[PDB]
Amino acid sequence: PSDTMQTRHVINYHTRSESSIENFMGRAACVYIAQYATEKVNDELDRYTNWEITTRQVAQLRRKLEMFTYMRFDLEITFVITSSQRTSTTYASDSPPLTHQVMYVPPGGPIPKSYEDFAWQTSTNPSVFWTEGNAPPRMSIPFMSVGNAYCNFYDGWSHFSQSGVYGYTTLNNMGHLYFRHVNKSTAYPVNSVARVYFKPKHVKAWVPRAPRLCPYLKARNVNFNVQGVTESRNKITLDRS
Amino acid sequence: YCGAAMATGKFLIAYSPPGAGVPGSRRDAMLGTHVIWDVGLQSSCVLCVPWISQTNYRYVTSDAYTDAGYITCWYQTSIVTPPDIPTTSTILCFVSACNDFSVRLLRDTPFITQ
Amino acid sequence: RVRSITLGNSTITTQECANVVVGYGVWPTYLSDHEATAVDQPTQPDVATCRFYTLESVKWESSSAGWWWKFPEALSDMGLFGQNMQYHYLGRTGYTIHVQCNASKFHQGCLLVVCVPEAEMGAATTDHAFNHTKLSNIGQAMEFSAKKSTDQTGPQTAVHNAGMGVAVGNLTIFPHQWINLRTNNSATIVMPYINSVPMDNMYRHYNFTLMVIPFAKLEHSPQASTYVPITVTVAPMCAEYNGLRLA
Amino acid sequence: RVRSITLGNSTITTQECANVVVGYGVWPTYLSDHEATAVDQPTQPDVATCRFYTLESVKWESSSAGWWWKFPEALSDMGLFGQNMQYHYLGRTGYTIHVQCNASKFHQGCLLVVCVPEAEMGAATTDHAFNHTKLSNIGQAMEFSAKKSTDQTGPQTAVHNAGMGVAVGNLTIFPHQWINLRTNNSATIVMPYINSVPMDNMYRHYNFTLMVIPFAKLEHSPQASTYVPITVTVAPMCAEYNGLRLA
Repeated sequence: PSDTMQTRHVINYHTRSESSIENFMGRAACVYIAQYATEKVNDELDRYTNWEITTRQVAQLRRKLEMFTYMRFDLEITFVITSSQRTSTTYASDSPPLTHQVMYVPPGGPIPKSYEDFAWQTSTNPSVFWTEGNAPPRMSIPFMSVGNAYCNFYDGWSHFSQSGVYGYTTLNNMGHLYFRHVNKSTAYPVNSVARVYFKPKHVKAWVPRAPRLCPYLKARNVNFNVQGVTESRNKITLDRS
Repeated sequence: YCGAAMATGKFLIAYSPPGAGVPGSRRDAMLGTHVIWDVGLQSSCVLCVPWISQTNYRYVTSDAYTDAGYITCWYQTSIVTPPDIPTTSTILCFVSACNDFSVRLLRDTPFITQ
Repeated sequence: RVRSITLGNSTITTQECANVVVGYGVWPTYLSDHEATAVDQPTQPDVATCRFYTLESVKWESSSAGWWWKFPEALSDMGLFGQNMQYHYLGRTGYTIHVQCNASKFHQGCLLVVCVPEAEMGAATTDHAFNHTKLSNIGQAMEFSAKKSTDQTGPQTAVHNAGMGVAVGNLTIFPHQWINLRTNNSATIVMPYINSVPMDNMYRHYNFTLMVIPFAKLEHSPQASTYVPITVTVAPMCAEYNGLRLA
Repeated sequence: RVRSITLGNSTITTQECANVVVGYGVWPTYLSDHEATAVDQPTQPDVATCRFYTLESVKWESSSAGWWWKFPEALSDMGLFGQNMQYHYLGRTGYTIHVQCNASKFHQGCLLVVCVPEAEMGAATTDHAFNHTKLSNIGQAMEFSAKKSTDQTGPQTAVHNAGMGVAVGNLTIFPHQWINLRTNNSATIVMPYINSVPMDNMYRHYNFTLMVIPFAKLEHSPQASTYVPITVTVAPMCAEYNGLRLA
C-alpha cells in the first residue's frame, strides 16, 4: 500500500506563506541539552553547567541558517527541565521542591568558574528561578550584536592583518547560559536535564548563499571532505520505450 | 550550446506528459510535444514545463514510484563543422522555477545525517 | 409523444417527459475557465466525445438478482472516450445514463436503477484480496447473486447487502429511479463529476457504480417472452483532461 | 533575427525574412462555407491536424543526385494526419514546406527545391509497369541517380531528365526556391491544394512531388564534414475531409 508520489490536479490558489523567512526560520528547535546534578559526581557532571550560545551545533538548524550571509533575529529561549534520581541503594526521602536557576550572561558579563561563585548574584546577569512541576520557564533575548547583523560567514581573520584565527569574529557573541540548582542539597543525589529550545523571531535575511553539499566536520569551521555534486546513475539516456 | 561559432546542427527536445512515457525513437519523439533547437540560429533554448507537483508522505524514500514526465534530446541531423574545429562539444543545462510556484508542509531535509 | 436526440451519431429516441433525475441538483459542467498561469492547464476531448454509447443488453429473467457497472471503466474500449483514457493521465467527466426495459403489458416487476458514488465493495472471502476482473470487466455487466458468495478471489455478491455491507432498501439517498413495468419502462439519471479532487486517474478510480436491482421479481405467463432485455445507453458529457503540451 | 513558430507542438525556429514563396500567389484556404443541402458536406480534422511534421534528414554528399517525396503519401504514418487518411475517403489540404540545409561557411553548392504538381513519372524499363514502392515509401526519401536506370520494376531516375522526360533546368515555372550555401540555407514553399476536383482520395493520388536537386555539387575540404544534413519540415494547413455522418 506504499508508496507513490502523484501529480494530483490542484485548483489555482498559489500559497507562498510557508516559504517566508519567518515561517522558514521561526521554528522551535532544540539547540542544547544541559546536564547537571544536585551533588557532584565528576568533573563532567557537576553542580552546574554552561553553554555559550551558538547556532552552529545543530546541523538541521545550521544549514537553514547558512543559506543567507547576514541574519538578524530575536531569540525566544524556553527550557524543559526534568529531574531523576541516581541509581542509589535506597530512594526513600521527603524532598522539598527543587528550584533551578538559569542565568543568562551577556557579552561583557562575568561568568561563574565554580559553584558558590559571586557571578550567580550579579544584578546585570538576568536569572530565572523555576520550581519543578510548573509551566516551563521562558526567556527572551533581543538582537545582541554590536554590528548591524549576525554573519554566518566571515571571510577574514581576527588578529594582526593576516594573523589570528580564520573565520572567527566577535560580532556573533550572543552570551552564555548557566544552569544550577538553587537548593543546597538533597538526601540522595538527583540528576537534571535541561533541554534548550530556540525560536528565532522577527527574522531578516540578506545575500542568499548556496546550500551546503558536504557534511559538517567542525562546529567552528567550514571545513569539508570533497563529495560528488549529486548521486550517480548508469546512463545519461533513457530506455523502455 | 557551448561549441564553436561555426558549428551547425538541429536537436529535437521532446517532452513527455506525466502519464506516459519515454519515447523510443526520434520519430516517436517528433510525434509528441517537441521543440526543434537549431544550433546555427540560437545558442540557447528555453522551454517552460507545466504539471510539476509531487507529494511524498515519507521522510526518506526507497524508492517511492513516481509519475513525473521526461525530457529527452535527440540528434535531428548531426553537428556539422568546418575544418580545424573539433568534433566534440558540450551542452549546458539550467533549471529554475517560475513566479507561480507553491510549496507547503515544511519538513526537515533528508540531506543531513548527523 | 416521442423525441429524437442526436449527439453526433447516432440518434436515440425517448418520450416527451421521461422523468429525468439530475444527480444532486447539479448539472455537469466545466471548471469555470479559471485556468490561468499555465501550470495545471486542462484540455477538452475535441470537443467532443459526447455521443451515445450503448452497451450490450442484459436478460432480466425471473431469477435475476441484479447487475452493476463501474464507471468510467465500463467505457474503456468505447471509441474516442476509450482512447482519451489512455492518452491522458488525469480526467473528469459527467454522464447521462438511459436505462430502458423492453417489456410488454403482460410482464410485471419493478427495478431500482441506482448511481452509487464510490461504491467500495467488500470481499467474499474476508481476509483475502480480490481480482480486479471480478469487480469490472471492459464493458461487461457484472451481476449480483441471490445466495452469498464463497469465491476466494471475488466480491460479496449477495444482493440484499448490495456488496457494500448495507441494507439494499436504503439505496435511495443516491440518485435513483424506479422502473415499475405497470407504470414506466425508462430511467434517465444525469450524474455530475463527484470526487474529492477536481481530476483523477480514470483507469485507477471508479467514480460511481450504476446498479440495476429488481425489487419485485419478473413474473409472467409461460407463453410470453422469458428474458425481457434491458438496454443501458451512456453519453459522457463535459469531459475534460490534462494538458499535454508545453509552457 | 530569429523567430519561433509553434503549431500545437513543437516549436521550430526560423529567420525573420526567410524568403517565403507562396505557390501561385494563392494562400491555402477552405471551401468558402457554401456547404448547403447536406448532400456533400465536409469535415475539418478537429481543428486541427496543423502541426509541424519533421521527416528523417538526408545526407547531401558530393555525389548526391537529388531526392523526391510524393505528397500526401509522405505523411502516411504521421500522427492524426496519417489516421485521417484512412478514416476518410476524400480529402483536401495545403502545405507549408521548410527545407533547411545545415552547412558551414566552408561548404559550397546550390540546391533547387521544387514543388511539381502531378509529377507523373516514366518507367525505367519502358513497356513495363513499376511498383508503387519504387515511387514513394511511407516517409522515406526516394533519391535520383546520375546514371540512367535499367530497373525492370522502377522509375527512370536519371536526374538530368528529372523522371518526367523534360529538361531539369526548366523546373522553375513550378513553385521553387534556390538554396545557395554562399547566400542562403533555407527555403519556405507554401503550396495550396491544386487539383481538377475539390477533393480526392489521398491514398490513390499524389497531388504534388517535392524535389530537392543539387545544381552545383557539394564541394569542401576533406577535413570538413562530408555529409551536410538536409531537414524537411512539413505542416499541413487547412485540411478538410468528407462528412461521415447522416442527414
